[PDB]
Amino acid sequence: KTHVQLSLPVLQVRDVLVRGFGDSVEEVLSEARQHLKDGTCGLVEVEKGVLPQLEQPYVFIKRSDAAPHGHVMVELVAELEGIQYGRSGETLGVLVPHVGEIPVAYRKVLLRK
Repeated sequence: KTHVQLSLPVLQVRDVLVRGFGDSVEEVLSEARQHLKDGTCGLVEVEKGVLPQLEQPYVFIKRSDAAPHGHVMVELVAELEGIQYGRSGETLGVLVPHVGEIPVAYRKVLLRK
């Protein structure tokens, strides 16, 4: 399938134990896609002071369209020193590994895979 319905656990930035997916734009996108497939991916909602508490490169989910079955359609865009790799809509949040942190919510998304 080109798209996969996922429910992403929304984590508070100060709870997150593993604050990024790796060390290159290509690695963080690879790792983000593997974690999304394995159900081991969390979402941090971006507000003032969140991103400086996380590790670059960042992986964003961005709205790719204006929402089947409650699931907002999204795609991945990475960012490193102010340059983005990809072009998409509004940021739903930043992706991080999930290693058992208690979420505050779930975000239903349709991921272009």
